[PDB]
Amino acid sequence: KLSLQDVAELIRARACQRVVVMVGAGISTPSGIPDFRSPGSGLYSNLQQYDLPYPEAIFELPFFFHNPKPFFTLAKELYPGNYKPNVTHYFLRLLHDKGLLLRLYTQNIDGLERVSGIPASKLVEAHGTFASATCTVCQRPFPGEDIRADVMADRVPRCPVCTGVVKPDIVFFGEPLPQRFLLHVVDFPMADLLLILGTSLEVEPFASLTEAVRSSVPRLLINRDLVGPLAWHPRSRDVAQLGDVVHGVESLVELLGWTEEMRDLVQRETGKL
Amino acid sequence: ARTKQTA
Ligand SMILES: [Zn+2]
Repeated sequence: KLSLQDVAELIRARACQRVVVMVGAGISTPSGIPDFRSPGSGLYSNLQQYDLPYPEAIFELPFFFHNPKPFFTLAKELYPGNYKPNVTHYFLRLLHDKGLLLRLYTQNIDGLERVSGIPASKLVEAHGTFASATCTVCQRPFPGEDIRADVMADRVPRCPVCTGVVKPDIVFFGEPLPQRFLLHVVDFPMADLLLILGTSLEVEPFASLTEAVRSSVPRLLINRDLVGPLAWHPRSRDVAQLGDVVHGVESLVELLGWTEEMRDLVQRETGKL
Repeated sequence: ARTKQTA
Protein backbone atom coordinates (compact mmCIF):
# COMPACT_ATOMS: atom_id res chain seq x y z
CA LYS A 1 0.00 0.00 0.00
CA LEU A 2 2.55 2.61 1.13
CA SER A 3 5.54 3.67 -0.97
CA LEU A 4 8.85 5.28 -0.10
CA GLN A 5 7.40 8.48 -1.53
CA ASP A 6 4.36 8.12 0.74
CA VAL A 7 6.66 8.00 3.77
CA ALA A 8 8.60 11.03 2.55
CA GLU A 9 5.35 13.00 2.17
CA LEU A 10 4.31 12.09 5.73
CA ILE A 11 7.53 13.74 6.95
CA ARG A 12 7.30 16.70 4.57
CA ALA A 13 3.68 17.39 5.63
CA ARG A 14 4.73 17.10 9.33
CA ALA A 15 2.36 14.16 9.76
CA CYS A 16 5.27 12.25 11.36
CA GLN A 17 7.20 14.12 14.07
CA ARG A 18 8.86 11.44 16.23
CA VAL A 19 11.07 9.01 14.31
CA VAL A 20 12.68 6.03 16.05
CA VAL A 21 15.55 4.42 14.14
CA MET A 22 17.12 0.96 14.44
CA VAL A 23 20.46 0.27 12.74
CA GLY A 24 22.98 -2.55 12.43
CA ALA A 25 26.24 -3.66 10.81
CA GLY A 26 24.93 -2.93 7.31
CA ILE A 27 25.12 0.82 7.79
CA SER A 28 28.86 0.73 8.51
CA THR A 29 30.18 -1.55 5.77
CA PRO A 30 30.53 1.49 3.41
CA SER A 31 32.94 3.04 5.93
CA GLY A 32 35.26 0.11 5.20
CA ILE A 33 34.59 -1.77 8.43
CA PRO A 34 35.03 -5.38 7.25
CA ASP A 35 32.06 -7.45 8.35
CA PHE A 36 34.42 -9.98 9.90
CA ARG A 37 32.28 -13.09 9.28
CA SER A 38 33.46 -13.12 5.61
CA PRO A 39 37.04 -14.19 4.79
CA GLY A 40 38.05 -11.28 2.53
CA SER A 41 39.74 -8.68 4.73
CA GLY A 42 43.05 -8.35 6.53
CA LEU A 43 41.36 -8.33 9.94
CA TYR A 44 40.10 -11.81 9.04
CA SER A 45 43.71 -12.94 8.52
CA ASN A 46 44.74 -11.52 11.91
CA LEU A 47 41.95 -13.62 13.45
CA GLN A 48 42.79 -16.74 11.41
CA GLN A 49 45.98 -17.18 13.43
CA TYR A 50 43.84 -17.75 16.53
CA ASP A 51 41.63 -20.39 18.14
CA LEU A 52 38.36 -19.05 16.58
CA PRO A 53 35.95 -21.94 15.91
CA TYR A 54 33.51 -19.52 14.22
CA PRO A 55 33.17 -15.71 13.97
CA GLU A 56 30.55 -15.13 16.70
CA ALA A 57 32.87 -16.70 19.29
CA ILE A 58 34.57 -13.30 19.46
CA PHE A 59 31.42 -12.14 21.32
CA GLU A 60 30.99 -15.21 23.56
CA LEU A 61 32.21 -15.25 27.14
CA PRO A 62 33.53 -18.85 27.39
CA PHE A 63 35.72 -18.34 24.33
CA PHE A 64 36.77 -14.89 25.59
CA PHE A 65 38.11 -16.25 28.88
CA HIS A 66 39.78 -19.15 27.05
CA ASN A 67 41.49 -16.71 24.67
CA PRO A 68 40.78 -12.94 24.76
CA LYS A 69 43.27 -12.08 21.99
CA PRO A 70 40.82 -12.39 19.03
CA PHE A 71 38.37 -9.97 20.66
CA PHE A 72 41.12 -7.46 21.45
CA THR A 73 42.35 -7.73 17.85
CA LEU A 74 38.90 -6.48 16.81
CA ALA A 75 38.99 -3.84 19.57
CA LYS A 76 42.31 -2.59 18.21
CA GLU A 77 40.88 -2.38 14.68
CA LEU A 78 37.82 -0.35 15.80
CA TYR A 79 40.00 2.22 17.58
CA PRO A 80 38.55 5.75 17.21
CA GLY A 81 39.95 7.47 14.14
CA ASN A 82 40.54 4.32 12.11
CA TYR A 83 37.10 4.68 10.52
CA LYS A 84 34.78 7.58 9.71
CA PRO A 85 30.97 7.79 9.48
CA ASN A 86 29.44 7.52 6.01
CA VAL A 87 26.40 9.02 4.26
CA THR A 88 23.98 6.80 6.20
CA HIS A 89 25.34 8.10 9.53
CA TYR A 90 25.11 11.72 8.37
CA PHE A 91 21.57 11.17 7.13
CA LEU A 92 20.72 10.22 10.72
CA ARG A 93 22.66 13.24 12.01
CA LEU A 94 20.69 15.53 9.68
CA LEU A 95 17.49 13.80 10.81
CA HIS A 96 18.45 14.81 14.36
CA ASP A 97 19.43 18.36 13.34
CA LYS A 98 16.00 18.78 11.71
CA GLY A 99 14.22 17.89 14.96
CA LEU A 100 12.88 14.52 13.79
CA LEU A 101 14.91 12.00 15.84
CA LEU A 102 13.23 10.65 18.95
CA ARG A 103 15.97 8.04 19.48
CA LEU A 104 18.51 6.04 17.48
CA TYR A 105 19.00 2.42 18.61
CA THR A 106 22.17 0.79 17.31
CA GLN A 107 23.67 -2.70 17.45
CA ASN A 108 27.03 -1.38 16.23
CA ILE A 109 30.05 -0.90 18.45
CA ASP A 110 32.12 1.23 16.03
CA GLY A 111 31.09 4.48 17.79
CA LEU A 112 30.32 6.15 14.46
CA GLU A 113 26.88 7.44 15.52
CA ARG A 114 28.55 9.60 18.20
CA VAL A 115 31.36 10.56 15.80
CA SER A 116 28.78 11.81 13.30
CA GLY A 117 27.58 14.28 15.93
CA ILE A 118 24.41 12.63 17.24
CA PRO A 119 24.20 13.62 20.93
CA ALA A 120 24.52 10.81 23.46
CA SER A 121 21.06 11.57 24.84
CA LYS A 122 19.51 10.71 21.44
CA LEU A 123 21.45 7.43 21.21
CA VAL A 124 20.99 3.96 22.69
CA GLU A 125 24.16 1.94 22.02
CA ALA A 126 22.25 -1.25 22.64
CA HIS A 127 25.16 -3.69 22.30
CA GLY A 128 27.57 -1.57 24.31
CA THR A 129 30.55 0.67 23.71
CA PHE A 130 34.35 0.86 23.95
CA ALA A 131 33.95 4.16 25.86
CA SER A 132 34.06 2.22 29.15
CA ALA A 133 35.35 -1.12 30.46
CA THR A 134 34.85 -3.37 33.49
CA CYS A 135 37.18 -5.72 35.33
CA THR A 136 35.83 -9.23 34.81
CA VAL A 137 36.85 -10.18 38.38
CA CYS A 138 36.38 -7.25 40.77
CA GLN A 139 33.84 -5.29 38.63
CA ARG A 140 35.77 -2.01 38.86
CA PRO A 141 34.79 0.36 36.02
CA PHE A 142 37.38 2.13 33.87
CA PRO A 143 37.28 4.76 31.13
CA GLY A 144 38.01 3.27 27.74
CA GLU A 145 41.09 5.48 27.48
CA ASP A 146 42.63 3.55 30.41
CA ILE A 147 43.07 0.36 28.35
CA ARG A 148 44.09 2.06 25.09
CA ALA A 149 47.86 1.66 25.44
CA ASP A 150 47.59 -2.08 26.14
CA VAL A 151 45.12 -2.67 23.29
CA MET A 152 47.29 -0.78 20.80
CA ALA A 153 50.34 -2.79 21.94
CA ASP A 154 48.59 -6.17 21.53
CA ARG A 155 48.62 -6.77 25.31
CA VAL A 156 45.49 -8.04 27.06
CA PRO A 157 44.50 -5.25 29.51
CA ARG A 158 44.61 -6.32 33.17
CA CYS A 159 43.15 -4.74 36.28
CA PRO A 160 45.66 -2.65 38.30
CA VAL A 161 43.99 -3.79 41.54
CA CYS A 162 43.30 -7.53 41.09
CA THR A 163 45.01 -8.41 37.72
CA GLY A 164 41.72 -9.67 36.23
CA VAL A 165 41.14 -9.24 32.50
CA VAL A 166 39.51 -5.84 31.87
CA LYS A 167 36.72 -6.22 29.32
CA PRO A 168 35.28 -3.31 27.32
CA ASP A 169 31.57 -2.77 27.92
CA ILE A 170 30.58 -4.59 24.74
CA VAL A 171 27.46 -6.73 25.21
CA PHE A 172 28.39 -10.38 24.62
CA PHE A 173 25.94 -13.20 23.98
CA GLY A 174 24.31 -14.07 27.28
CA GLU A 175 24.92 -10.62 28.81
CA PRO A 176 22.29 -8.01 29.71
CA LEU A 177 21.84 -4.99 27.50
CA PRO A 178 22.78 -1.56 28.92
CA GLN A 179 20.51 0.35 31.26
CA ARG A 180 19.68 2.90 28.54
CA PHE A 181 18.05 0.07 26.56
CA LEU A 182 15.11 0.51 28.96
CA LEU A 183 14.16 3.72 27.14
CA HIS A 184 12.49 1.47 24.55
CA VAL A 185 9.52 1.05 26.91
CA VAL A 186 8.54 4.68 26.28
CA ASP A 187 10.29 5.48 22.97
CA PHE A 188 8.58 2.89 20.81
CA PRO A 189 4.98 3.61 21.94
CA MET A 190 5.76 7.29 21.35
CA ALA A 191 7.14 6.90 17.81
CA ASP A 192 5.01 7.83 14.81
CA LEU A 193 7.58 6.41 12.34
CA LEU A 194 10.03 3.50 12.59
CA LEU A 195 13.11 3.35 10.35
CA ILE A 196 15.19 0.15 10.16
CA LEU A 197 18.52 0.40 8.31
CA GLY A 198 21.14 -2.21 7.50
CA THR A 199 20.43 -5.02 9.95
CA SER A 200 19.49 -8.67 9.55
CA LEU A 201 17.46 -8.52 12.81
CA GLU A 202 18.94 -11.84 13.95
CA VAL A 203 19.77 -10.87 17.56
CA GLU A 204 17.26 -10.53 20.45
CA PRO A 205 15.97 -8.58 22.28
CA PHE A 206 16.97 -5.92 19.73
CA ALA A 207 15.12 -7.50 16.79
CA SER A 208 11.73 -7.66 18.53
CA LEU A 209 11.70 -3.88 19.03
CA THR A 210 10.22 -3.77 15.50
CA GLU A 211 6.95 -5.13 16.97
CA ALA A 212 6.77 -2.49 19.75
CA VAL A 213 5.46 0.42 17.65
CA ARG A 214 1.71 0.92 17.34
CA SER A 215 -0.27 -0.73 14.56
CA SER A 216 -0.84 2.60 12.78
CA VAL A 217 2.89 3.45 12.66
CA PRO A 218 4.69 2.89 9.33
CA ARG A 219 7.82 0.71 9.45
CA LEU A 220 10.31 1.56 6.70
CA LEU A 221 13.08 -0.98 6.10
CA ILE A 222 16.14 0.01 4.06
CA ASN A 223 18.15 -3.17 3.69
CA ARG A 224 19.34 -5.78 1.21
CA ASP A 225 16.52 -8.20 2.06
CA LEU A 226 13.31 -8.47 4.07
CA VAL A 227 14.34 -9.77 7.50
CA GLY A 228 13.20 -10.53 11.02
CA PRO A 229 9.68 -9.88 12.29
CA LEU A 230 9.09 -7.74 9.20
CA ALA A 231 9.26 -10.94 7.13
CA TRP A 232 7.28 -13.19 9.50
CA HIS A 233 4.72 -10.68 10.85
CA PRO A 234 4.22 -8.02 8.17
CA ARG A 235 1.89 -5.10 8.83
CA SER A 236 -0.22 -3.12 6.40
CA ARG A 237 1.89 0.07 6.62
CA ASP A 238 5.29 -1.62 6.17
CA VAL A 239 7.53 -0.24 3.42
CA ALA A 240 10.49 -2.25 2.13
CA GLN A 241 13.18 -0.42 0.18
CA LEU A 242 15.30 -3.44 -0.73
CA GLY A 243 18.77 -2.90 -2.12
CA ASP A 244 22.00 -1.19 -1.23
CA VAL A 245 21.49 0.70 2.05
CA VAL A 246 23.23 3.89 0.92
CA HIS A 247 21.21 3.95 -2.31
CA GLY A 248 17.94 3.64 -0.38
CA VAL A 249 19.06 6.45 1.93
CA GLU A 250 20.04 8.63 -1.05
CA SER A 251 16.60 8.02 -2.59
CA LEU A 252 14.79 8.99 0.62
CA VAL A 253 16.99 12.07 1.16
CA GLU A 254 16.11 13.31 -2.34
CA LEU A 255 12.37 12.72 -1.83
CA LEU A 256 12.57 14.63 1.47
CA GLY A 257 14.27 17.54 -0.31
CA TRP A 258 17.47 17.25 1.75
CA THR A 259 20.11 16.30 -0.85
CA GLU A 260 22.12 19.54 -1.04
CA GLU A 261 21.93 20.05 2.72
CA MET A 262 23.13 16.50 3.34
CA ARG A 263 26.12 16.90 0.99
CA ASP A 264 27.12 20.20 2.62
CA LEU A 265 27.00 18.50 6.03
CA VAL A 266 29.06 15.50 4.90
CA GLN A 267 31.68 17.76 3.30
CA ARG A 268 32.14 19.81 6.45
CA GLU A 269 32.00 16.90 8.90
CA THR A 270 34.44 14.65 7.00
CA GLY A 271 36.88 17.56 6.84
CA LYS A 272 36.67 18.13 10.59
CA LEU A 273 37.86 14.53 11.01
CA ALA B 1 14.92 -12.43 25.73
CA ARG B 2 16.43 -10.44 28.60
CA THR B 3 20.03 -11.18 27.55
CA LYS B 4 21.59 -10.91 24.14
CA GLN B 5 20.70 -14.08 22.22
CA THR B 6 20.51 -15.37 18.68
CA ALA B 7 16.90 -15.19 17.49
ZN1 LIG C 1 39.91 -6.06 39.11
